[PDB]
Formats: sequence, structure tokens, C-alpha cells
Amino acid sequence: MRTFFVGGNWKANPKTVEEAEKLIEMLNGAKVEGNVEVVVAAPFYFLPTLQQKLRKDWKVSAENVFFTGEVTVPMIKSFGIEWTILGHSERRDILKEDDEFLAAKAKFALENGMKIIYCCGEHLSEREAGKASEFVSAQIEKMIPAIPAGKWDDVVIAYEPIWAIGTGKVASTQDAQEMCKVIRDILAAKVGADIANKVRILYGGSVKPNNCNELAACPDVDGFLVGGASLEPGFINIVNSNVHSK
Amino acid sequence: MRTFFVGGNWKANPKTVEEAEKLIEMLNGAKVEGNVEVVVAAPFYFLPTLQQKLRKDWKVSAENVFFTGEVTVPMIKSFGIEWTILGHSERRDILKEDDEFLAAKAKFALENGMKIIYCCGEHLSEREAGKASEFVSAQIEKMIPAIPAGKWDDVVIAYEPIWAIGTGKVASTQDAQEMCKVIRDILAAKVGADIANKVRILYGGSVKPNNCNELAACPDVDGFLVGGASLEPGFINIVNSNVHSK
Ligand code: NA
Ligand code: NA
Repeated sequence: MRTFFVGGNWKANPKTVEEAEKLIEMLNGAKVEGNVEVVVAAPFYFLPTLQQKLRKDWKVSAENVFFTGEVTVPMIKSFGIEWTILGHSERRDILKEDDEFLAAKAKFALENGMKIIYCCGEHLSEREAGKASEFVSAQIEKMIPAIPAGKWDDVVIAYEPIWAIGTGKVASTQDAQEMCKVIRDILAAKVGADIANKVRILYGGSVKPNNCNELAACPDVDGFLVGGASLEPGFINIVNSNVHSK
Repeated sequence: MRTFFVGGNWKANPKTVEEAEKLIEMLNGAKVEGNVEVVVAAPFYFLPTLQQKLRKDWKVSAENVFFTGEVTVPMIKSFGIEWTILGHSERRDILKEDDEFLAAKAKFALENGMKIIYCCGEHLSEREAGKASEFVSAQIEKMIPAIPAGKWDDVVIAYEPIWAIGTGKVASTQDAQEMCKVIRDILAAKVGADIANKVRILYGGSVKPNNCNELAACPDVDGFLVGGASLEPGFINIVNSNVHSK
């Protein structure tokens, strides 16, 4: 039985420390139902505030980790931050973060006691070419050798349908399920069923209060990496969709 | 009379918040001599600590400013952080931060009430080709049109001899003076003598307690952007080299 997992990615939000404090006060009062592991990723400047004020049953995450302008594992590790996102689509696409680089980063983060939300997902061209499975499989196949023995408990994988983000195309609930299953099957083929059965695989497309319950019920969807809704009152609805996941 | 300026760039240091707190306690006790404007740039995670604990006669700076993983002007602006470094050689070279991008960033930062330490400097090939002046002039010539009317009081320019960083070549005191003068002359040619006479131009090569006094005395050198020494007790010696600058 895999514990449902919801990560809230604030991205470059909110605008001020006062707004971050108000968001934290609201999350601290949220009534969680069911069984669910919740992590909140926030800009670097705000992590100290989160680590001090956020409900201790939830954990704080970096949105990325690393010279001038860059932030490192010991600093966040030394702050008591245990999680990072890696390979988020925005960073892959906009900043050309590549797979060798990213699998290398996962290896390094895990070797240093970090837990990771490792993002993957295909673009519109590969989806339209009928190569979505092939592309995503390749991404995970590059990730797999980077995971140290004994560290699979510290890995969560997030599927981002990049083909449906800013393109004029939308993903269905079935699309989410199918691509999460693709991921689980490649894990099973390469590292075995015990690993495949315990790794949480998340849907990282558009998740809102109006589609979370339907998505949660999908058998290979173990949770969400949430964007904009993480800043809104409906984040708790998404956390609580775990009750629909068998 | 331009006020001498020393910026300390901690880069990706120190390793822990406790070490940052100890460094701040040491800087807070430092006896400043002469007249000098001091700014300390630190990793994002540490800026809240600096803004709260660092001596209020000094100002805190971001090492850079901006999606997932990125940090923005309102957040730092909203924290009361008034300075950023822009165009640091490490970010230009390693991450391909280009001139149009960087002049665009300066325009945007200044339009939003930020003061900037704008970095320039040539690589070994252009230095060896006899094109150092030409290359640096071009960089500043791209920067100039980006500065809004009335904002030149909020700009400091740092010359980084990239050709002497990690290459096996060292820069002389005369090299620093000449390239700072190159910068001042291009300002004079393009935007006039009043602007050229008030803009602080800094040396951003290797600055230590053993060469700061000699460098400070150079007539077109108005201060320093300090790397590794900013983390060490000799940073105060560098701040106090202003007494040698006429
Ligand atoms: Na499910
Ligand atoms: Na001088």
C-alpha cells in the first residue's frame, strides 16, 4: 500500500513574506482527511519561514538545487529541508536542463540524504508522433541507474504532460492514468516489481478541486504535483482526494 | 567625489545558517575607517537572516534576480533588499547569460527601484587578441541604453578580468586601472562627463588584504567586488582600503 502523496509547488509565489505567512496560517488550519504525505515547495527566500511556521506533519521542499546565484544541498540539508523537486518541465525546457545532468543531480541529491520529486514528461511533438511512451520510458530509463541501492524509498516520480501545458491541448483523466502506468511498467521491467509497487508516481498536469477526485481514483496515480492551486484554498481538497485512491 | 564602494559576494557560502550568523557577528564588530559604502551579497536562503541581523549601515544584496526554482524583484524588494548583482562572470559563462538579456534585466531591475552591480569583463581569447578594450566597451555600450533617465545614481559597474580567473594568468594593478579607465571613458563618450564622474567602477578580480591598498589608490578604481575574501577576516581590510583612494 503506497501512501498517497501531494506536493504543492508554489513556484515563484507569493509576492511577499506577509502573503506567505498568511498562506501558511491557512494551511496550518486545514483539516486533512485520510492518509496522505504532503510536501510544500517554495522559493528559496521563503524556506526559512516555512521551516519555522509550517505544520510539522508536512515537510518543506526546495524547487531545485545546485557559483554566484546558486544554492546547494548542505545549505538546505543544514536547514533541515529534506526534499527537492528535480527536472521540473519549466527548468528542463526554459533552461535546457538535460537528462544526464538531471540523473546526475538525482544521484548526488540522494547520496546526500535528500528525498526527490523527479519530474518527467513528453512535449507535443512526441505526443503527436505517437511516441509518448517511448519518450517517457527513455527518461525513466536514464533515471534508474542513478538511484543508489537502498534509496528508492526516497524517490517520487512526477509525470508532467508538457504537451498539454500552454499548447492549446488538454489531457484527459485516462491520459494521466496511462502515462503513470507506463512509468510503473518501466520500473517493473528494469528494477523489479518490489520497487515498482512502492514508488509513488504523481500526476503533474493541471490539478484542481474539480478534477482531483476523478484523477486520484486512477489505479496508477498515487498523488499530485500541484501548481497554481497550491496557493489557493482548494489545495486542501486536492490533499483530501486521497480518500478516492484505493 | 565618488564614495568608495565595496561589495562582498559570498557566492554559494557559507554552508550553514550557524556559520552565516557567526560571519555576521564578526562583520557587526568590524571597525570601518574612512568613508565607504558596503554591500553584502548572499545566497537567497540566507538573505532573511542578513536583513534581520546585519549592521544597518551596510546593505544586503541578491547575487542575481529573475517559473519553478526562480526568485523575483518584488520578493526581494518586498523583503527590503535594495541591491542585486547582475551579469556576474560565473553566470554569463556557465549559464550563457547574454548581453541583450542582461541589459534587459538591468532596465527591469532599475525600473522596479533596485540598485545594481552590473558586471562586465573579457575572456582570455579577446585579451590575447589585443581586443580587451573593444570587448568591454561593447558590453558597456549595450548596457548604457538600458539605464532609465535619473537612474545612474543606482548603478555601479564591476570589471571582472575573466581572462585571469582560472586560466593560469594574473592581472596586474595597472591592468585593473586601465580597464576601469576604459569603462569611464566609454561612459563619458556616450552619456557625458557628469555621469562618468559619478559612477563607481569596481575591480572584481582577485582582491585580498595584500593587494587592496595598492588597487584602491588607482584613480579610476572606486572599490571592489570581492569574492572569497568576503568570507574571511580580511574583508574589513578591503573595506578600509578606501583610505588610500584619493
Ligand atoms: Na490512485
Ligand atoms: Na581609487
